[PDB]
Amino acid sequence: TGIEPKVFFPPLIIVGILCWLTVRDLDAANVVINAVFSYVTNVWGWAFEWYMVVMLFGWFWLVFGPYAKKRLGEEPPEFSTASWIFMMFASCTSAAVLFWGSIEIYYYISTPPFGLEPNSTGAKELGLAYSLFHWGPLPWATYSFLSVAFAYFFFVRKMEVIRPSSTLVPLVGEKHAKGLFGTIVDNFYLVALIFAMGTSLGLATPLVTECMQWLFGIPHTLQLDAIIITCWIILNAICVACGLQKAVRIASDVRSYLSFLMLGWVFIVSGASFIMNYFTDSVGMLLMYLPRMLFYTDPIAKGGFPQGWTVFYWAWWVIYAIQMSIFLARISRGRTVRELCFGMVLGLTASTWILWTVLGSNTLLLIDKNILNIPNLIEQYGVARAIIETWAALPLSTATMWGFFILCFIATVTLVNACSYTLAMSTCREVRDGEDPPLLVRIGWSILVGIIGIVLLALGGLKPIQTAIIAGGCPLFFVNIMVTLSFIKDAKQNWK
Amino acid sequence: TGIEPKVFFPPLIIVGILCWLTVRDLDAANVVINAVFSYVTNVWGWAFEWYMVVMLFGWFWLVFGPYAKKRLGEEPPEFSTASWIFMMFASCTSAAVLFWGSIEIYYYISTPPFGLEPNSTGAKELGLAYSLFHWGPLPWATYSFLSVAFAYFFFVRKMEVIRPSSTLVPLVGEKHAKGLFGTIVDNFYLVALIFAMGTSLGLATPLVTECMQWLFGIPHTLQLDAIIITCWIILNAICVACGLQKAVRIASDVRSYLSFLMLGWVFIVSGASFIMNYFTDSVGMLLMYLPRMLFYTDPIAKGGFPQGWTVFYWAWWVIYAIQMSIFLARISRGRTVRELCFGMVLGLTASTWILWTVLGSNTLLLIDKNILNIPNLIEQYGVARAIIETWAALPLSTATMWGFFILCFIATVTLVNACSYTLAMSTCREVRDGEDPPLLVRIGWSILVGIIGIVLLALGGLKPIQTAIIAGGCPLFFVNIMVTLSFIKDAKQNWK
Amino acid sequence: TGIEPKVFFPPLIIVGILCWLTVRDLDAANVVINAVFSYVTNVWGWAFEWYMVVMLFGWFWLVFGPYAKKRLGEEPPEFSTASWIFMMFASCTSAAVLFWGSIEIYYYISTPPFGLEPNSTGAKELGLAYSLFHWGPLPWATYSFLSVAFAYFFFVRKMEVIRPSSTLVPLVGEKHAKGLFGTIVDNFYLVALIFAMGTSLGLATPLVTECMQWLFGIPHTLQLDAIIITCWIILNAICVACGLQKAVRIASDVRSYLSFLMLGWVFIVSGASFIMNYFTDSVGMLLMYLPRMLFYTDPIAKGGFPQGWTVFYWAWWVIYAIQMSIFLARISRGRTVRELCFGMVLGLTASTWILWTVLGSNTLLLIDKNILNIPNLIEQYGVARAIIETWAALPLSTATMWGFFILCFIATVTLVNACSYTLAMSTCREVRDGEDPPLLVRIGWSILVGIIGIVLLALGGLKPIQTAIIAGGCPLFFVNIMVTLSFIKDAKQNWK
Ligand SMILES: C[N+](C)(C)CCCC(=O)O
Ligand SMILES: C[N+](C)(C)CCCC(=O)O
Ligand SMILES: C[N+](C)(C)CCCC(=O)O
Ligand SMILES: C[N+](C)(C)CCCC(=O)O
Ligand SMILES: C[N+](C)(C)CCCC(=O)O
Ligand SMILES: C[N+](C)(C)CCCC(=O)O
Repeated sequence: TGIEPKVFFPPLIIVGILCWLTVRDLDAANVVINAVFSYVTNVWGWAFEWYMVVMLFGWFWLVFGPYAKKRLGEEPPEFSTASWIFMMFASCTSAAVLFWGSIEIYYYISTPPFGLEPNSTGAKELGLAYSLFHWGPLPWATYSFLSVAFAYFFFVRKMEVIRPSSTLVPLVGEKHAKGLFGTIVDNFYLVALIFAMGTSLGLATPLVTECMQWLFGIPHTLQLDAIIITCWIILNAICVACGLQKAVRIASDVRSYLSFLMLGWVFIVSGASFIMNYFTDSVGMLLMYLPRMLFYTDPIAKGGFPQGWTVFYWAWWVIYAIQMSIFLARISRGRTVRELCFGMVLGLTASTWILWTVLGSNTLLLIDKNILNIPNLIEQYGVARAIIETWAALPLSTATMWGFFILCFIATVTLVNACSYTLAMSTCREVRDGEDPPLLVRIGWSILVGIIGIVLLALGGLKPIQTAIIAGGCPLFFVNIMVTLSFIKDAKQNWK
Repeated sequence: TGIEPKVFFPPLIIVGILCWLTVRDLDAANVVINAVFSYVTNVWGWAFEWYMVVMLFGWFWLVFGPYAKKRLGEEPPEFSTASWIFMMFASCTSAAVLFWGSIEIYYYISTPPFGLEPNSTGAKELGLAYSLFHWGPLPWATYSFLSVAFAYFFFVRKMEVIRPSSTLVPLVGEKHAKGLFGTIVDNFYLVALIFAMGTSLGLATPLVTECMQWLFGIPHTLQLDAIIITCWIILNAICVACGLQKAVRIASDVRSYLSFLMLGWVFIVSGASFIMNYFTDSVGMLLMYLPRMLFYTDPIAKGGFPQGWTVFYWAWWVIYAIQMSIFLARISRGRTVRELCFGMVLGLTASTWILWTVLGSNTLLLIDKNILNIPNLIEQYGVARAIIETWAALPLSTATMWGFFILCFIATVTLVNACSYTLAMSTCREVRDGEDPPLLVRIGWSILVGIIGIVLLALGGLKPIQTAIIAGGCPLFFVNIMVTLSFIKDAKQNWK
Repeated sequence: TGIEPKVFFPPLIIVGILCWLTVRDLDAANVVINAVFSYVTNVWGWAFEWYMVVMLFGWFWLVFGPYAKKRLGEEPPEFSTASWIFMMFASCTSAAVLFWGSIEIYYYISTPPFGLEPNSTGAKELGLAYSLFHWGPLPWATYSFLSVAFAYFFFVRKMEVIRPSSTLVPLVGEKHAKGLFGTIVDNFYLVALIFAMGTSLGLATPLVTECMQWLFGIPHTLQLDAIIITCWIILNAICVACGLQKAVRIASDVRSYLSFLMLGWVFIVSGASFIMNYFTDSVGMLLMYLPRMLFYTDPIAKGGFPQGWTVFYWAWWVIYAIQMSIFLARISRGRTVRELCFGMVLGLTASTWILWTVLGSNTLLLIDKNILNIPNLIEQYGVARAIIETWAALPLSTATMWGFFILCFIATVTLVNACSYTLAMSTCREVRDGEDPPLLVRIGWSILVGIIGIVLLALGGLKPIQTAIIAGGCPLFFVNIMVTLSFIKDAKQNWK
């Protein structure tokens, strides 16, 4: 069970150097950060939207295409169509998603798009529609093209696939893919992916620690955000070093149910009728503004909206793009290309749309109640403090806050455990899929990830987080397109 | 020729009790009325829109579906494709439609949607588009699914169908349909339908009596609106008690022609060029605002627009839904599922679109002329007074007003004659279709209907009218869905 | 090589009389002009939009229709699919297009549509989108129906076609088409076409002479605009009287390359990033406003926008409609109906969109720089003066202005040479296609065309130009429809 170096070291080095250089000087890093962010987005952000817009076109090409009816492997599907869907529905709930779900509608209102007056009933009607855009069917649809390529590689070519290059053979020649070309590709990929995993952890953390501080009293400090990234890593090490994963799967489920439960709670207490009317009104907005939004760059007013939200989000999506499609691919053996397009979108969107319309209309009602001053809270304490204030403003606050705490807790564990497996896996040679990798390489990464998060938690602000991501997405833009093209050259000749 | 009691009495009783309870105390009723209206619409109005939205989706499923090419019975179609269409075109003209057609554009402008400044060129450009939405293809389309089910029941299953339950066997078992389940269903149905029939009569009446007052001088009073509901009933009794229906069909035609004639008059005098430019400009609005409107609930501004117009309409549509689909079904034997979807929509919309856009641009021009003060007219006299003032503001006023008067007149007769047949019919056992029912049961209902109308004419305002309807639509929401589902279970196994 | 009189004289006479009557009194003509313009557009302009809307529908009927896969002649296509496309791409660049491309975005901002505040960031974001509408795929698409009819006449019926009537046989009987019916048709056609050709020349001219004045110093006067219309005609006469056309084709190419070159220049110097972001943002606008715009008549605010821009442009399109479709038809032998629809649109739009988004974002940036006062320039000197100021505001102004000068120059030559051939051609009997017509009839027309242009250059303003066109478009409305219907009757029976 080797530790291939061409895919182990370049990551580790690069993450360390940059992570180090950043800890050295925070003030200066932040200046660099803000330089990068603004460049990429203001100069290039349009290419991101066009990416998503193409991928969308081709969800259609898949659905009304020639490979439309093609079956994804001969065998029958090893899941009940309902089990399958629920499996998608249940993947979507991350720690970090609770973060955005809870706050993003606020900024949508605070500083709106399309030159809208803030906190205007108008920027409010439009608030949730923008959620439904950024986490709607429209974005999920883009995944279907790679979800089908990985599906087809997996079963129609019975290919073994661990890293991005291992699919590239047809596009570039077994020569270059086995070579360094594929090694650079697998490295850029990994590095980008690492940052993402970290920034995700960085969102998760303050939610967990602000919760503790709320229930307990323990000041949310940095020496405490890092305390808990180590617990996570320790706790991780223990679970994996004990082959305890059997029970980790059982906790993951406890997580899914808790989150439906919670979402369900926030729904009924906050006022379904409203939520329904608001969700409805919102769908028509989405439907009518969709095209405007798909391509929004606000080039005259130069308000940052598209760049800071869409272009930031689109790019996060471009990163996690492969990790999911691979997952959508496995849970989906033996279905038809079209079966899958219609399924993943219907499924996932159900999940995403519920969340963001529940939490958002909660935190929106809170806004029209003046229960809490969200802006003054963010100002003096930081985003997460506010987020928790919007959960705690709820009836039976203490219990409600226990649910969230646990939820965020067991969720982040899941997350960590997950990043480590996948990371260790793409960095070890001669390892069968479904097999547990070397404990040292595994827990090893979990520390490097947890290290990234604090460095971002340290740098302070969201600008680090989003630069991290926007940067990440830049290589993956072409990685993704590459895999996609690869999948195409190799089905033009074999599928038929 | 029996009088089945399970479908005769529960109606009669319930209509009487409620009608009685309402006459007892008007002030208090109106308080109840306004309570119901606001509850249903503000809490539930969204589910109505979703209803229509689904049914729409499924006009597509019909058109690009599997039953797409299926023929609706083996025999050829007993109508010229042009006769057919004209038959649809000719059905749309009711008394009450003249009412809405004439006034509704005013309120759109007076109090507009989307936070628009009133009487702003802007709320004006959008005025007619909102007509074209509310009576466009989009709403007709929804009927196609039930129009096909009744078509299929009628011919592909050679089933005999008089009341909603008689279709339900497949969904619920011959047991329950024959039973009381189907009896409750047929009762809610009827009761709802009665109220509608009445409120329609309540719209018609003041148009007829305000016309009289204009031509003659006879004060439009309540003791006079009721005089005329009795004439209608008397006149009805005579026509039916004489088997005179042969000539009623001839008068119905005189009606259709008179209304094309009128519409045509108003068109050319008022200024075609404009009407064309306006109609055009309006179509694009409709086309671009369509999605916004489909789902509009105005949940932040809480202006009543969607709830008071759309939700009120939509629900009227859900009531008359079955009565028409059955009619579209019969006039349409031997056509293809798709032949019918494309036809009814094309046909009907032609009819509806012309009307509104004519009467509305008339009454719109009147508005930009300050010929008359519509608002002050409504204030001191009631809506209908204004409506008539917009007809009489026309050239050759007196003749013009004769045309309308007659039109409204012979039209309402038609209406009454119609409600009575249908009502008596769904309330008598062992009666073949196409056959004249018992004169007592027939004329009997015509009095109960005419009774409802005055009670509403009595209660004063539109709020009674729209509550009536919005209430009606509530059961029929599920009745309609039920029939629809029934039609589906039973084609999944028999059509093939 | 005869000079058929039925198609030579009525033109010549009519153009002369009207041209004469206009020179007699300019002040009065202009009063007539402005009378016509406002009548046609305000009363009828809607019918133009409807025209374009139908033809669009039927690009779909072609694409998803029955003639979808039909091949346009048996033989294979005598062009490389890339040669083909480039041939379309290369046709679009006229002199007159440089004019509109350069200025039109200004007025879109100066006086905007949809009740927009002028020079508002808002009327600006929407500026270019309106370009993308007026010269987008949407307008090209309308040509495909006639492009296919001429294609089919040419190869599927091996018919010989010189004038509009020669296609009409099936619609009207060889009797009437050979007759005068077809002679009136061919006359209205021609006359309309002449004016267009002229007004095009009238746009070209002041661009050429304002360039001279910029590089040289020679005052742009009227006695100079006419100097150069005679040079063009002289220069024309020489080239054609020498059978020199071999080298004219070579100069035409030099033109295409120069214009790509120029467009490319303006692109990179002005700031691609922006241009990209702006082009993007603009596509979404187009996509979302599309329906509103398709049918815009602004009937309440009665701002002239639709009538003065769309209805004017639409009508220009209705004239050149046949001349192009015939050309698209020839360059396209042996392709499939659908091959063509997808091809012409993709092709042409590529061309048009690039132009107008480059020149317009240049002239837009100039606006937000206050480099030049475009309004005050138009006021004291006339449109063209401004246009040139926006080219000359560019880096390396003098060379830049040489490129444009040459471009406009060799372009207008091409134009003139072209109008003369075609005109002489449709006015001479017994002349094979591909054959050079009589030098007297040829150069003869070039003087009559150049005469029209000055008469317009004389009358001053754009109102003459656009009335010219709008008037032209009126017969061609039905000519076009006629050809189209003819093509239909004759494929219903022969293609199969
Ligand atoms: C700062 N942040 C990320 C909370 C919102 C930024 C919105 C924008 O880019 O204009
Ligand atoms: C980037 N993120 C986490 C907001 C969404 C990534 C897509 C996914 O969750 O599968
Ligand atoms: C008053 N009425 C019923 C005629 C119009 C109501 C408009 C609304 O729903 O707010
Ligand atoms: C309810 N109403 C009258 C507005 C439309 C009912 C449909 C129909 O008349 O067939
Ligand atoms: C005058 N012109 C042609 C430059 C712009 C006219 C715009 C309009 O018709 O309102
Ligand atoms: C009207 N015009 C000349 C600007 C466009 C004519 C269509 C074409 O370029 O073929």
